[PDB]
Amino acid sequence: MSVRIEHDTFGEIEVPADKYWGAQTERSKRNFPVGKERMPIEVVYGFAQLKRAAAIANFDLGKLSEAKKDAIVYACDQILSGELDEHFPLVVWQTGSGTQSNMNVNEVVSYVANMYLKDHQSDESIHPNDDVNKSQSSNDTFPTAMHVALYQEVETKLEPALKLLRNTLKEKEDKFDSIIKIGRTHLQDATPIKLGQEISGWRYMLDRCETMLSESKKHILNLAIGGTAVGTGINAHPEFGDKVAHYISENTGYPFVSSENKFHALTAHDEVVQLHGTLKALAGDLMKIANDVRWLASGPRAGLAEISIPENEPGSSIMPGKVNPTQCEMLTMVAVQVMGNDTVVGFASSQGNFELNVYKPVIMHNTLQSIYLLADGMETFNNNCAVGIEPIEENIDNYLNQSLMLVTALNPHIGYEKAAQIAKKAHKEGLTLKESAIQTGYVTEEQFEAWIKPEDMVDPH
Amino acid sequence: MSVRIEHDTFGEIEVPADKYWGAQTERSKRNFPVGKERMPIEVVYGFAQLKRAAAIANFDLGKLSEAKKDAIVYACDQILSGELDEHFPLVVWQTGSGTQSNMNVNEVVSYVANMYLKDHQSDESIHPNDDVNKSQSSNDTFPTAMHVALYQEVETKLEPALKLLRNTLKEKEDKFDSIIKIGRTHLQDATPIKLGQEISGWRYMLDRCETMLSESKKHILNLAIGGTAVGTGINAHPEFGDKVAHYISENTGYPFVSSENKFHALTAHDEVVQLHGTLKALAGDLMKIANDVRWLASGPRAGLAEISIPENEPGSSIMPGKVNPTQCEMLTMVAVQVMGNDTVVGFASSQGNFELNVYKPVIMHNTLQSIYLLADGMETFNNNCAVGIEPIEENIDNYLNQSLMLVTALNPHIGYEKAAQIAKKAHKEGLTLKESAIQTGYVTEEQFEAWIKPEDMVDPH
Amino acid sequence: MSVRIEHDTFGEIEVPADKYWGAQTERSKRNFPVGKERMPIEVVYGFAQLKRAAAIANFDLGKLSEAKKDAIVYACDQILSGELDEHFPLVVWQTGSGTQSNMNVNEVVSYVANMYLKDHQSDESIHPNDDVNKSQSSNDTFPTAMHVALYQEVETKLEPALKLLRNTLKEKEDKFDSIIKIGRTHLQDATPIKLGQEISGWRYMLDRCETMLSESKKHILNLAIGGTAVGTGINAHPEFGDKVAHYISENTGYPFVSSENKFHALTAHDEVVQLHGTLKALAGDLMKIANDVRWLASGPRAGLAEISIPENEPGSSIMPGKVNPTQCEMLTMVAVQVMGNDTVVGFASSQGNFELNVYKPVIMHNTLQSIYLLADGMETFNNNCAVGIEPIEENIDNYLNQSLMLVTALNPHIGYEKAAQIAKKAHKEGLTLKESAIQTGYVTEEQFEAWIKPEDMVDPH
Amino acid sequence: MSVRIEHDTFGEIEVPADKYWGAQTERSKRNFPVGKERMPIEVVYGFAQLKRAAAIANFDLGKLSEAKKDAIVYACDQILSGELDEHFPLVVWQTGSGTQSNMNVNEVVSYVANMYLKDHQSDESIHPNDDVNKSQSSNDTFPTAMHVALYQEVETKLEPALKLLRNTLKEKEDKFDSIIKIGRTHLQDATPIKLGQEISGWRYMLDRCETMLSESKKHILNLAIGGTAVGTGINAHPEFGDKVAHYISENTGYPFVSSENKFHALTAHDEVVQLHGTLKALAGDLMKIANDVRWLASGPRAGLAEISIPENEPGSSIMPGKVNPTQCEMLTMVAVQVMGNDTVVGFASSQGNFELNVYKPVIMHNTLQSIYLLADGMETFNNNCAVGIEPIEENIDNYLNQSLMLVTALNPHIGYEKAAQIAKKAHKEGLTLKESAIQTGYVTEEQFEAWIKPEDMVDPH
Ligand SMILES: O=C(O)/C=C\C(=O)O
Ligand SMILES: O=C(O)/C=C\C(=O)O
Ligand SMILES: O=C(O)/C=C\C(=O)O
Ligand SMILES: O=C(O)/C=C\C(=O)O
Ligand SMILES: [Cl-]
Ligand SMILES: [Cl-]
Ligand SMILES: [Cl-]
Ligand SMILES: [Cl-]
Repeated sequence: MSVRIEHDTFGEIEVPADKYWGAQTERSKRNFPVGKERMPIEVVYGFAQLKRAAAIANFDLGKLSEAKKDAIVYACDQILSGELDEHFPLVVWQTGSGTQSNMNVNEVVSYVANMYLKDHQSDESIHPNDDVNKSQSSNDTFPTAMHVALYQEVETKLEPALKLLRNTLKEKEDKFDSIIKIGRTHLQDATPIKLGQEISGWRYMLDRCETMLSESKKHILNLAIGGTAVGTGINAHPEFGDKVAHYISENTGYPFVSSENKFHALTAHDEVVQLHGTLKALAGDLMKIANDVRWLASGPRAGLAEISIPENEPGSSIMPGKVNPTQCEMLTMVAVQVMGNDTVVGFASSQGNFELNVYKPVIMHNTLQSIYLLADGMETFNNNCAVGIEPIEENIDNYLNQSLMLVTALNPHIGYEKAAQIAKKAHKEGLTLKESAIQTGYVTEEQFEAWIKPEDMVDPH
Repeated sequence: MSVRIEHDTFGEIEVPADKYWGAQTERSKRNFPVGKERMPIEVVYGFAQLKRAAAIANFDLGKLSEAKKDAIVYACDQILSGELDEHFPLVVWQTGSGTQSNMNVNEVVSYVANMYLKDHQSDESIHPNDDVNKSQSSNDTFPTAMHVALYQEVETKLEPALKLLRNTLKEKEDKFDSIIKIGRTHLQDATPIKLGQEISGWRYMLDRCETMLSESKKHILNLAIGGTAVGTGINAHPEFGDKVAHYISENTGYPFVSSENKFHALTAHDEVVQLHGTLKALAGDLMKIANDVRWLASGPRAGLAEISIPENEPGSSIMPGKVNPTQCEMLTMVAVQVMGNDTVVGFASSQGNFELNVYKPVIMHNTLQSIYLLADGMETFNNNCAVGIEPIEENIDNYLNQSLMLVTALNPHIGYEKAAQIAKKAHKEGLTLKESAIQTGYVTEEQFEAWIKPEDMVDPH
Repeated sequence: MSVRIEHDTFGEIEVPADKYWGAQTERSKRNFPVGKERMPIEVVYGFAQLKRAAAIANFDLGKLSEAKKDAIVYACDQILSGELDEHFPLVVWQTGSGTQSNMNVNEVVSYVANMYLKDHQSDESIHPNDDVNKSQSSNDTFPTAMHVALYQEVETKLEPALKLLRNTLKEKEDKFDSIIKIGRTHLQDATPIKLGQEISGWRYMLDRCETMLSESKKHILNLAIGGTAVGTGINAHPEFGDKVAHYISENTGYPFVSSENKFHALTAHDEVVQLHGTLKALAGDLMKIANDVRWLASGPRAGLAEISIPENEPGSSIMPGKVNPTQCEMLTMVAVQVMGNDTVVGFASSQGNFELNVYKPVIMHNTLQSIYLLADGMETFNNNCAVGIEPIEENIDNYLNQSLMLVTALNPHIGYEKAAQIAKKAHKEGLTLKESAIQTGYVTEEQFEAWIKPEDMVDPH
Repeated sequence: MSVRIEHDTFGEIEVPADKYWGAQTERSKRNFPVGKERMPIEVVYGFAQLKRAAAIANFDLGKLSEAKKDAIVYACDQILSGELDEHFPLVVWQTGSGTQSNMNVNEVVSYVANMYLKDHQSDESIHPNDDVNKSQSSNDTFPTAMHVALYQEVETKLEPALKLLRNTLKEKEDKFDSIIKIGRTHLQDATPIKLGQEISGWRYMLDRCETMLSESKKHILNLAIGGTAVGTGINAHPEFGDKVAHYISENTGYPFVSSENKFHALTAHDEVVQLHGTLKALAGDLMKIANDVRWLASGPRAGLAEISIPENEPGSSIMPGKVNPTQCEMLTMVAVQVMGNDTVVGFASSQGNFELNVYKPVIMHNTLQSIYLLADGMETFNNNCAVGIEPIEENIDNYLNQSLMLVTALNPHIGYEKAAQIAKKAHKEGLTLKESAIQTGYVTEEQFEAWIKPEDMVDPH
């Protein structure tokens, strides 16, 4: 229960003895006791990449000592290895520049760095602002950390999950290509379609979002670092920003660059708005896919029952055949969350004033959440549902054999009028087209098997 | 690191030894590893009120023994006293009916209740479904918990915070009523207005939201309990729902009732959409208020600087006068979050099918978050900013004395043309209206003091 | 091609000879050539009610002669009778205060009024600003016209349409109360439900929205008239605003009042945000209802086919049975429009500054459109679909007789385990519950038709 | 007042004698009397491009006579030359596939084409379905017309207007580069910034949206034509779709292609969702630009007054200096409209079922409107405001001279402590930091004029 006494302009303040933040973080924590949404640790890691790269760049410019640079890099690598997650207690609902989380990283980095210097018997000392935040400002760091973290989240979470689900749907598309079912438009019976063709629509949806995500994610590589307070770059070396972007690229493997216009970099979030547009496009596609799956799996006796899906929750021995599509429900709830998150991001990006947009935490919070919700949603839906999508061939065959929508294939052989009578007769008398077409005398058994081939009704000719 | 082995139809599964949930919660936890948003503990407490009331109602109907009832009630009160929050690990992104969190409560309640029975040397045993979920269904419990939790959140968090901020603005309105400033419309100079009158606009915004919140929160008192699986009430006593609503009311002090139409109660969330409409109304109002405050406090030399706000973060000795309106920024970020949350809720309420809307967790998540973000946001903005709003009379007086918009008060005395000359001359020559009116010879110095009384320009006459 | 030459302080400008607006409307029209959305004529009528009432009120205050008042009233009644719709050409995308449409009404009224005075051989002349806009401002008139027009739109369009559709669903609910179908939750087969009971959920949705609409529409009765430029009421008689509200009430039969806080009245649109919350709630309900109808009508052979709906478009004689639910598609398209309109309104209401919110035209445009889209949508969906909803009892009877979800009723008679065997057997062997129950020897043919009463399975007992 | 009697399956129906549509359009018009939003004529022109190309392609395949092809092509070019706009009376709120507008084009084209054949003494006759709609379906035509119309609207309206406003802002950026003002962050005074630098942020926002619009508009070039009813291409030649896209490209000059996946092409609108994501990004950017402009223009005496904007509406001679930023208000209202439109589009794209998304009209309506509102908004704001943005140098110079934020440039010379004393003294005693620096004895006036150079404070060094 012990504490450490820190100091600032307002006086003495207790910090928990086992926590590495300083007086700024503790007063900021107390001054914004709002909500339940901690500032995402992913942006903290983005700050650590930035502070790591800044230490090296400042060293290169002869502005930071070797020992200090080594100690800051070490402390930054402590954060990035996930050893210090509990030393970042600030909420999303802080100041709109994200300054307090910037100084939270400055203080923790400095605390761990000074421990390094002492263990190595150094006379030097790290200070949060003069050293860890050197050449930086409260205003160009959080947008840099945000873009670093958002791009990494796309690369490490969203891309592999999109590819996982897409490859499964592609495989189902190829395996079920020979299965002919009855299409539905307006929810009404339509002409035949291969089950694999229907699945191919879901699959190409994911290909389209992948193409579009590659376009929009590229603009997130543009970093604000180097604009300092108002975008002019005052109090920074003319090479500092490019150097930092270079070292973040080195450490992450992603081709970050310093923005061509730092005034845009502080005042705009149109690049994140565009990215979130891709996320909403994917969300809507995933909702449509998930709805098709659960409708196709509906039943067992009063629904469509064209496919089965895996049962992951225990059912009832007295209710055999009931499988709730619970993975579809998760994915569609994720989908509507992304759509609401899209509202926030689009609004917040419009609300900038002069030299800075101060809505950056809420933008980071919503965009990141949309990324990992789509990522985890697709991965889980893939593993726990999509890989287990199987046709129920008996029900699909019955739909094909019982359908009246095949009758148009009789038109080249007996004419529009004779086919119409057959379709009307089958409708009124509850017959199949085969039963009707033979009882009218217009088509024989051999002719009907020769003239009506559903495998010739799912392609242009 | 010890574990307890539980079992279901899928086999044996390890539960952490110090955790009170059963095989269903543990399998559900593993099957939905999605996102970072745990199902809100507030809705767990709503479930605890429900399970508590249902134990008493079932006891009244002769369906539950006294010992089982007392043990379930005790277990529910353990949950409601905050002793068991760690035993509810499931995320928002689960089944769309919230079944899994229902069974999480059934298991934890059953676990604690059986401990009670054994500590009292009872031969009876509690079972999660047969006892804790007796007369209930997977489908009518979560909407009941949701409405219980949302209404309580309005009563305990949103209402007191709204009244706190509103009372403060009312006090500033009365204190600054005698302070005459220059209105602005289109951001252009306009006729005088009392500073208290401008604040009265903010205050009445909060009064209006309170009136509208009293109307919309009343519909959240309608509970689904008693409709069971599809709304028909099968497998429940005809009095069960009404008895449960009665006991929840007894235990909470809020006048809950069983819904007049259980089919609506399972399939619709229009009552929550209306409530969230009020929350969005408040959010937009608070954003406007917060923008007025930070614009009035802008400066110290290149802004409007009509007011001072308290400084909570440490400033700079080399930058005196700079106070960032950081509480305004927090409150506007909360405001735009609520607007996005409103998008989710409105969408999700439209997506029901047949006998059940299965978007309930995400609706609960967003609406609850909107309630406590507005509550915490208003409370903190009140304490850390609003109570410290003070006028800067020198700056306000200069705006009034330098304004050309007072010239219209000369019209009844010297005429429109005579006043127009004075206003045009003052604009061209950089004079005050007083200086211009004397150098034209149209008004004396004594007449100008008698004819231009700003305190007569802020009321109808 | 004839023109009339008007003039202002910019010079001479041609007005079409057959058009009654003046130089300012002509200049405003040329300065905002934006989009395709004319400022809605309904808000012009709101202005006409306002100018009419203002003329009488000013006459009562001894500020306007009787002949001028009579001529202005006449001109306003010309507008309200729909004789002058072509004299209002300005778009929504004008100034944010609606000033240009205010002066459009001032000029047309003045033009028609001077024709009246000349036709009655009067020597006086009406002026748009000095007479038609007397005691008013650019800023308090448009919000007044907006609230007048929106409330009337609720009364004359939305309320009759909501009652028409609600009464139809109520009638279907009563007629189809004896029809027992199979419920669906998560799209999976569930226990029985009366068709009327399922419809009763749609019906009660509309009752709920009617209750909530009566609450939110009441706040639209609060008018801004009397606040003038900034809310202080300067240049208006202290009784003017209340008198105007009184006479608008007299002429419309709606109980309008002058707002308690004119500063709120100019700067806030939270009352309209709340109203739009009701509209979005109704829109989401209508989407759910419309989706239920088209899914229930899906088929003829590969869907659910529980109901028929009227066919309004000619189909093909070669495709008998295909009826596209085109009215459902119209209603859901209207529904999503209302949800996007809700976004605009909530955003725009947050964006006010100081003494005036200047987003009033776009708020009017979106809110009015939502009202008449829901009104026309409900009316047409009622007339062209809802009234023709009919059950297909053969398909409904088959669902009920083929369902395994009735097996629960066997439990009190033979036990859980025997009933489970019957349900398992019926599932494996493709049997009905009756066929399975008699082949196991557990239930008699007479016992089955005595123990399984679906009419006893749709109520609590 | 004369009528022509047409007929269909339901009987005889009157079409106005001067209108060229047939019985199906007249019946569809009566059956959807919903709203006030006519189906945009732009999508009618997209249909005309499609019917033109389809006539040629069908002729190339030997499915259509030369004379029929020439007559259909002629009728289509009559539509595209704007001669027939009044013959398309159907509203947006029709069926969700757009079938009725498809048939509206089929009937008008057929009517005009038969007039051509009879004028050329031809015995052949055009039929709306068998000829004008040959090889097409109700379902793949409207998405083709939508993409054709949307892409053209981007090319002909949005792109030229974006470039106009951007080129203007670039010109102001270059002219005002030598003007040094005071930056604002959080609305608080900050370090200096060139006026041109601040404008460069606006300009680069438009560059960014141009880059992102080039990426997203490309996906709108993928057309559904060839998928026919369900995407399988049945009842169409395997080359038909590609031929149509080729001839639309020939006639428009835009590189349209037939979609790689027709099933996606009918069921998805993620390509339009992404495009509308760009439009919302631009809208948000334009709102920020417009707000900076009206805040910078605020005044004349109680605002910021750093710039002047042109006055387009006549003002009052008794209120000189009053210029309402009315073009800024227009542009921000357009901006929030685009944001609400984005909600509709994102929702509607998620709501497809199986082989067809039937939300296509509402998607077309909102996306087109967003395009032309931004286009007309940018063009008009450019012509009527942006081109006339001029600095008010005396006010900008006074901000720079009066600012305390320049003091940091004294640190390299006198140190942090002595500079802090100067800034503190200047703040307390209402001095310029020049007056304070000389009164402390720390800096000579020759030193101050040499050490403090704002032109060196707006770049890295
Ligand atoms: O962002 C901050 O808190 C520090 C300085 C400023 O940008 O005003
Ligand atoms: O959800 C459940 O666990 C059980 C039944 C149902 O709601 O279908
Ligand atoms: O809007 C007007 O026409 C006049 C004054 C103002 O409201 O700024
Ligand atoms: O819209 C039609 O032409 C009818 C059916 C379909 O093609 O889906
Ligand atoms: Cl009071
Ligand atoms: Cl009732
Ligand atoms: Cl009051
Ligand atoms: Cl250039």
